[PDB]
Amino acid sequence: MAHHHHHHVDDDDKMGSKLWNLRNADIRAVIAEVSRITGKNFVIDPRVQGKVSIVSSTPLSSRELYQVFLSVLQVSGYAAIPNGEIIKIIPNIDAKTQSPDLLSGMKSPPR
Repeated sequence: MAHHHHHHVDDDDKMGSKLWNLRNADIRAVIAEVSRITGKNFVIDPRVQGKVSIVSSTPLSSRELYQVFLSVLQVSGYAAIPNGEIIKIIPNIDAKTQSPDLLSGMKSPPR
């Protein structure tokens, strides 16, 4: 009615989607934080330990969020590698792919 100001950054204003401005917390807290909304399965390598804070533009949807999680890892020194239905987050600074010893096939000797 009167005193038309409204000059405060107090209003977060959830525009039908979740705003993401997190503060440096444990990486696995955030990997659970993202899976909480995304509904996705994650596999965290024991070497994945550090601080992560997802800060992004206006409210993010489930997929939108997950896309920023992929970026926050790259800043953190980690990466998410989808292993089928489960996504594995590992330290890309140490391991990006790491071809396993089970890459020799089946090896079927003729005799």
